[PDB]
Amino acid sequence: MNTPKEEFQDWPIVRIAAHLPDLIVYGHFSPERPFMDYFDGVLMFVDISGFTAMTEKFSSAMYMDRGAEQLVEILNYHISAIVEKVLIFGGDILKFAGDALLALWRVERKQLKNIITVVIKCSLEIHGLFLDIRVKIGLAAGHISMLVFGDETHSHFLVIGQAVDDVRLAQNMAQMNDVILSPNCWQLCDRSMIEIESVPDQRAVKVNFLKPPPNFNFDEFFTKCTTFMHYYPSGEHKNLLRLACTLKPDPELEMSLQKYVMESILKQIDNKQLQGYLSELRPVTIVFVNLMFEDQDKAEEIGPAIQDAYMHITSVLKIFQGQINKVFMFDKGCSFLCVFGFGEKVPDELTHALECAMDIFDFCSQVHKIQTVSIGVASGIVFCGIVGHTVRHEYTVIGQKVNLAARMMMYYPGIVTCDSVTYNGSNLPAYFFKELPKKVMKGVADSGPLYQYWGRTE
Amino acid sequence: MNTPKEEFQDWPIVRIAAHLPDLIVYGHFSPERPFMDYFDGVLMFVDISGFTAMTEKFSSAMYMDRGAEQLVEILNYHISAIVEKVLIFGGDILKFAGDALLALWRVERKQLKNIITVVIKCSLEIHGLFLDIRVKIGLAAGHISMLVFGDETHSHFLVIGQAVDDVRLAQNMAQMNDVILSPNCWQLCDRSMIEIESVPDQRAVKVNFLKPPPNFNFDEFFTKCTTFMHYYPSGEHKNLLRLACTLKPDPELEMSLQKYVMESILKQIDNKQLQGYLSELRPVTIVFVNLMFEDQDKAEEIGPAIQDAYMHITSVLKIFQGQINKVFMFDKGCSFLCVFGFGEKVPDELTHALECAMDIFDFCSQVHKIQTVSIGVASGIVFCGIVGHTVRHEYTVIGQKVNLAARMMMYYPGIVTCDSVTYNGSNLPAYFFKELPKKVMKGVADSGPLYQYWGRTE
Amino acid sequence: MNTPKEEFQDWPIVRIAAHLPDLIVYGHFSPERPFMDYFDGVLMFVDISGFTAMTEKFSSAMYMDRGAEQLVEILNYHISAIVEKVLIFGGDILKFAGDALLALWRVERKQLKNIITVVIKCSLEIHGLFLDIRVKIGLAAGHISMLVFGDETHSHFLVIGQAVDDVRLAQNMAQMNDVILSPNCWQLCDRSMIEIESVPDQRAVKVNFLKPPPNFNFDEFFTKCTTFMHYYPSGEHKNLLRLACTLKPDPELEMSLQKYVMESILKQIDNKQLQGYLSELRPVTIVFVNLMFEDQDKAEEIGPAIQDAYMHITSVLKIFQGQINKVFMFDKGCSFLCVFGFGEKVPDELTHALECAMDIFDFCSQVHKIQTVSIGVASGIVFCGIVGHTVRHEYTVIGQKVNLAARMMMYYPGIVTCDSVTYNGSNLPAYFFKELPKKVMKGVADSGPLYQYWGRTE
Ligand SMILES: Nc1ncnc2c1ncn2[C@@H]1O[C@H](COP(=O)(O)OP(=O)(O)OP(=O)(O)O)[C@@H](O)[C@H]1O
Ligand SMILES: Nc1ncnc2c1ncn2[C@@H]1O[C@H](COP(=O)(O)OP(=O)(O)OP(=O)(O)O)[C@@H](O)[C@H]1O
Ligand SMILES: Nc1ncnc2c1ncn2[C@@H]1O[C@H](COP(=O)(O)OP(=O)(O)OP(=O)(O)O)[C@@H](O)[C@H]1O
Ligand code: NA
Ligand code: NA
Ligand code: NA
Repeated sequence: MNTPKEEFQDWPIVRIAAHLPDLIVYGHFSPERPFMDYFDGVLMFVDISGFTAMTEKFSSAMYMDRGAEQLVEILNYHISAIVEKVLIFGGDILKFAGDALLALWRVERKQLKNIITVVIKCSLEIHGLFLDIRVKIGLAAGHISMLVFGDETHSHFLVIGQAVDDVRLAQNMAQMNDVILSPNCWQLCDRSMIEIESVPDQRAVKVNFLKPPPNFNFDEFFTKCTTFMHYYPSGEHKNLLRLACTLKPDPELEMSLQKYVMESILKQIDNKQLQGYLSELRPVTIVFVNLMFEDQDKAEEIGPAIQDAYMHITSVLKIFQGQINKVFMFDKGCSFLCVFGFGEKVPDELTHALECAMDIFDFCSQVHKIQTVSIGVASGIVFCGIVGHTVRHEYTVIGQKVNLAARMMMYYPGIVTCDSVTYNGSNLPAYFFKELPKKVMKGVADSGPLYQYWGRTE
Repeated sequence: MNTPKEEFQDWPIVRIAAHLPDLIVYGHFSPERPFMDYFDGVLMFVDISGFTAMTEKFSSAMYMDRGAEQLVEILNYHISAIVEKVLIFGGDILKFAGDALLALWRVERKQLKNIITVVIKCSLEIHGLFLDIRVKIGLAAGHISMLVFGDETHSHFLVIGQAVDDVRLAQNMAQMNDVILSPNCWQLCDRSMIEIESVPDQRAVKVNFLKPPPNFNFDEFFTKCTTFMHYYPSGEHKNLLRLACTLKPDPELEMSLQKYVMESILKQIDNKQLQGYLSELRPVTIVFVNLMFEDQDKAEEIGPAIQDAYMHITSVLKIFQGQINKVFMFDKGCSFLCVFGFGEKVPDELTHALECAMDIFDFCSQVHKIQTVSIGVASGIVFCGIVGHTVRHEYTVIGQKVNLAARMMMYYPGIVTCDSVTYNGSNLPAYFFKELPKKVMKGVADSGPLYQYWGRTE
Repeated sequence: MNTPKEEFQDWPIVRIAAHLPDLIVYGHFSPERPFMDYFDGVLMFVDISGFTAMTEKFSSAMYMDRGAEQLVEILNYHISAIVEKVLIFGGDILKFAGDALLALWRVERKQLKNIITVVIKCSLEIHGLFLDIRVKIGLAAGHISMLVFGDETHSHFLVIGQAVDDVRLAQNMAQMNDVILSPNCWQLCDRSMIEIESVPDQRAVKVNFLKPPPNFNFDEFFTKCTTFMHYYPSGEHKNLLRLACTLKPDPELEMSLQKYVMESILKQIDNKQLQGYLSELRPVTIVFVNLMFEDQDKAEEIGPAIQDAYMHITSVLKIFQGQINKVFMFDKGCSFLCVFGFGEKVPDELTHALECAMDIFDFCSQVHKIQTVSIGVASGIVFCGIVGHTVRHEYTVIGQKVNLAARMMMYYPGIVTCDSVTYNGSNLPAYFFKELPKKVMKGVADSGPLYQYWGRTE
């Protein structure tokens, strides 16, 4: 009787699960919203510095209208290699945001110290790897909360809390090529093996090297650590990067997981649209919404506020034809990265983006526990596409206007701002705006004039 | 000198042969029509009970317009596993009809007894495997005839005879989860190994278990049986589910095989249309045509009659824009499962379906050796797509209206009937119909009012 | 720590490199135009005789509108097998032209003799392999020059010189199934091992067999020869047909290589169009342009002339909507195989083809060092598609009109000619043409009337 080879089965549910972390794929939690859970772990935020500049260059004539194709290829070649190290070292990639990603090693509190060594080692191999591209890495460890918010057809998750704030702060300090530990990570780690230098005006520290003791064998130490890793591929499946590669059809699980993934991606998953059409350099409008709270580490406070704000944001995006591309905590606040055009006639798309932004601003300002709303609106050519590895990848955007909109909303809090492309392009009369003082902004060479969107009445 | 790996070659001819059994792929018989051949073998009819109800449910809002995608995924996951057992145990899958299939072990008469043991063992492993889904299995054995009918561009085949009637009868008796043997199968089998219980008002029997004797080794017994299996993958190709996976381009063979496969499937095979678009839940009209004969086990009588009727059916389907989806023998008659919309404006599609049905009814009623024509017309949302395994799969339909149309044509013989969706929707005046008595029908909870299509004149 | 399998990565750059030889992929030469380089090697020109006739037949009704699909399948099945032998024996396939190809073993001068034995052995295995299809093979050896010409967005290469003329001459002598050596190849080869017969009125010779001496082991001899093969897959990559399968993203290299490949192919590479649509039997107009030089073996003379002519050809093809499909040296001249329709309204496409041909004729006639321009214009159904192996394939055309246009331009030099389909179809008045004497042409049974395109004025 033959025992013929069974082919890898690339079911829709498996393709869907490439877009999500094990935290959701295997999570099985309540479908109620907001939902909150609490755990501990180590976080790694990995940033490839330089793709934003490359993005601009790939619009140039030398790329012969294949810029988006070339950009995504060279980006995924590099990011793929990082994704593989993360996964082989046992991490769960939570999200991609442009040319960066955030990973988690969720473990019981006693195991944090050892896993910190695993993550440090991972970081240093990543730092080793391989355009003018640098990698910066921030690490944090401690208490983490997860929030899941949404409606009956869409779900979104976030991690929240001091370790999440720390991992942002750490990454923002890294010089090109640093690996930075949050103060708490440094406090919890195996200091006898981890050799650091100090950081100016900071309690965070920079890793110089690992100095294992005489009897230390990394392979055996890792093996012990894998006792605590619920989904580490093993035994018959030890040749796989993710357990989620073995998921089987299950209509209930697929119904739940598809709610996290945008419809145009589901269309490609279902082989109803060609792959190529989602990788593009297209003119869009970014609307970057920031919500600040009295206490942004307290899920049970902020969770309902985020859900409330989400319910309105989504109804208003539907009307003005925008989408939520990504949601994450900044150091300061919960941020919604929304996109218009991914389109109407262009004075109209611009105008809608602005009216949508004002409406979200007015509504969210009144939501209980939201301290401040800030929104930045910027327009230009940005890269849109699927970034990552075959087994773990996400739709995302990269571009100078994405970063500019983020910087605006942070440096001009409490108001709606827009750049001159948006100002000049909109259908709206000039006295709906106020020309603003030029601020010097981290990461930004020249914004051109910035404006506040004051709105219809005085 | 390198000996580099030669990749699997997924030539068009191999993709075509996934849609057909070895009985045709390797058959090489005359292109004349009707063509008839005679042999012996064992038949297995496997039915997954429950997908028809799931189909209805997958239209519901919770599936978020991905019902067809989810339906086909969960269906193929299960059916694939059945297909693999059939093939590993040496069977040839002849056809898929919705969530059921029919398989054949063609062998010389002396080998029937032993192969019956193979098929029984296969059935019991299938029954073992793994929604509210049950599998029922009927088995028959004996003389089988094959008919091939068609025109210069299209070919269709059928198996005919007492073993084919028996396998239908057997399957219809199975309770959820039974494996039933036809009387003749029971008569021919190795009764010393096969432990059965009786079936009420029936000579067919139900299998309880295998009870092999002391010296029996299934692996060695199977190996002996494979001497008689012309196309069992072996030697260099023992890791393949089908020999047809190794077929090589051959324009003559491809010309002959493509005639069995519908044009929209050939378009997908040739990479001229996206895969996804053939899996759909779409409103269609089913026209289920049943031809009854004086003697439906006699190929040389019925073969010309079927060909004659086919020639007219196909010319009329062309005019009214329908297609033949599947042809099979019922216990009572040869049945053509035709589909409209897989479309025109809807009072028109409905009207055409009805006029086409009357025309086929009038013509076929006069074909020599056709005793009765019955036709059921039902309209609604049905699943359309490719069902099966990668190596063996077919386009088919599943839905409550498909089954209702089959039940109508059987419970209201000698006339054309339609359901109320078709009645109410058609462009035709009411006195073209007669409202019928409500019959209680096996498998059907509520038809709603049924009608006879009386036609234009009184 | 797992070491999971890394999948083959089918990056865009790798897909691009399937369309090009190692001579370009690994060439890294100046982007200036013309560019010329000089080397030595052995050439093999392999022609599958008979596909041109099959092409016509595959338009017939028996192929049921799947002629193009069936043609490309049966062609690639055969050509693939030839490509694999070439590559395993260490050759670099330079180009495909219809059902023929040209391969190169570039080596230092001392190694020519031994490599000639490798190529002969390759030829004889190819000749062994496997419709009414015959293979003919011509071999040459000696000095070869390479020219790269083009503009800022498009690049084309050619090989030039006496060994290139010889390999054309050799192939044209081969009887169905011969392997022919150029005089110089015969002169340079290991005559003690190579058993030949003479060719009438020719110094070229025909191979009968290899007669290795007593101690000769082909495997060990080949192994020695591979010392001189820069890109022979080896060590970890010895299971690969080409080193180019391991190419990594590199935006600069991709920018350079994509310039050789047509835009519609890049669109398919980038998954923005279905594969199937490039394989077709479509009515086109072939414009076959031949440029003759005083000395066609002298790259430094002809290189600038070709570049000059290219610059004008391409600007005129843009205006009249044609494309350059392939460029090669004939025995007599540099030939540009251009195609219109791969379309406008048909009296217009025909008319444009003709006006484009006259314009190219007028311009190129005045280019310094171009002795004669001849152009043949023929219209009909021709096969268009990607021919070759997965790892090495090219877009090309095959058909009786392609060959007729080539024969016209050779048998009617110094003028523009067209066939009667083009004549009768064009929008142009009859006195723009001259009816020509019927010449008997090698390869052509019946042209129908031929015409010179005299042009607008007398
Ligand atoms: N989806 C996204 N794609 C791209 N950028 C984003 C995205 N989401 C947020 N950003 C913002 O872009 C900024 C990038 O940080 P920074 O300006 O220091 O550049 P970088 O990360 O070193 O270089 P590059 O921008 O080339 O990656 C972050 O502050 C972040 O808030
Ligand atoms: N291509 C087809 N797709 C679906 N049903 C079909 C098809 N062809 C025929 N049928 C009819 O549907 C009927 C199914 O049998 P029955 O009503 O007992 O339901 P079942 O098979 O147990 O459950 P389910 O209908 O969910 O599979 C058969 O009588 C058969 O004649
Ligand atoms: N891209 C091309 N596709 C098809 N034919 C071409 C192409 N380019 C040139 N040709 C011409 O077609 C001719 C083929 O040679 P010939 O007429 O002797 O037929 P053959 O090669 O034996 O048979 P077949 O034409 O069936 O392959 C060559 O002279 C060549 O110049
Ligand atoms: Na970044
Ligand atoms: Na069924
Ligand atoms: Na040829």
